[PDB]
Amino acid sequence: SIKAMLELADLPASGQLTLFDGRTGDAFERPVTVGYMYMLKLNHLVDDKM
DNA sequence: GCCATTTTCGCGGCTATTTTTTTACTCCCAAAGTTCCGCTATCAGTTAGTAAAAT
Repeated sequence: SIKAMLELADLPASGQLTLFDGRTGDAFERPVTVGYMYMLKLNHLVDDKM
């Protein structure tokens, strides 16, 4: 189902794209797993801990 | 009087960061020591005035 969803959106079925180094413009030698993750900001902030 | 069994005694990791708790209830009086306001009186400091000196 995930691969079918990727194919519908015109994206690689492996979920890996070709990325380039922004510092040099050179392509990384291998495809990189790029996607979207739900990330959280936990209540452990360096402001309250320093 | 030694061999085993029951009874105490003391122990169980280190750094951080958030936050109080809460039942239970005699009264009166006389005698004594202490405090709080007001006044006095003295001393020391401050300030105003005037003469002494210097420009």
